[PDB]
Amino acid sequence: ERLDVGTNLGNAIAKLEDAKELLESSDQILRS
Amino acid sequence: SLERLDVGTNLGNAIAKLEDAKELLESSDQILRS
Amino acid sequence: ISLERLDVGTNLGNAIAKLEDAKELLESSDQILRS
Amino acid sequence: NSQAIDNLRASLETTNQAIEAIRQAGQEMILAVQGVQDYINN
Amino acid sequence: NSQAIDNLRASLETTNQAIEAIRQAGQEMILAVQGVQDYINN
Amino acid sequence: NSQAIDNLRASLETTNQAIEAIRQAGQEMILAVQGVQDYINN
Ligand SMILES: [Mg+2]
Ligand SMILES: [Mg+2]
Ligand SMILES: [Mg+2]
Ligand SMILES: [Mg+2]
Repeated sequence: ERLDVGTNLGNAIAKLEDAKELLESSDQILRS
Repeated sequence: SLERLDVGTNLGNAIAKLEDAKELLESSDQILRS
Repeated sequence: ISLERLDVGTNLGNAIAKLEDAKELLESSDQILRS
Repeated sequence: NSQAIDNLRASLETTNQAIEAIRQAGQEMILAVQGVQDYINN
Repeated sequence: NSQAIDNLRASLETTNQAIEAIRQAGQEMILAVQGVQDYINN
Repeated sequence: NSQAIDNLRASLETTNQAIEAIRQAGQEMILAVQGVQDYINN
């Protein structure tokens, strides 16, 4: 078979997206 | 005869640090709750 | 001939630089807390 | 000031959740590197 | 107490920036690992 | 209010330590990926 670690890399990408949303929410709480 | 790839020392160190981080975030959360 | 080899050093080097930035920013946060 | 305190707590709880997401992203990165090693060896 | 609250706000805004830098480092690590996979499969 | 500020300081100090642990995990992951590259090339 080919090498395919896309499930884990895609999961890392998704988690970093989640972290970005949360950091923006944290920064808005401070602002507000 | 090709030697095996083994980066498990560095990955095992990273795993342990992410376990340490989990314990510290749980401590931070519990300080806040109190 | 470099195309005969693997080189992901641009991305690794960018990651190393951002982890250095993070360490500077954490040291600053610690210093403000201590003060 | 009391409002600033409750606001700081809500921000820090949210920051903690962001960090937990980055921590889990790091786990996923490690699993990917493990998968590359296993493929190369096996 | 106002100065202390100001110091906590200053520290947390800097801590959020530190997290953003690690998030960006993570993105670059993902690209590196994807580049390893793409090389191996080529 | 004084004890609430102390509590927020203690939490933020602890959060910073968690971040630092993740930052160091990231350094170790980079060493692992550089090790994979070096193996593939050499
Ligand atoms: Mg796939
Ligand atoms: Mg999401
Ligand atoms: Mg430990
Ligand atoms: Mg400020």
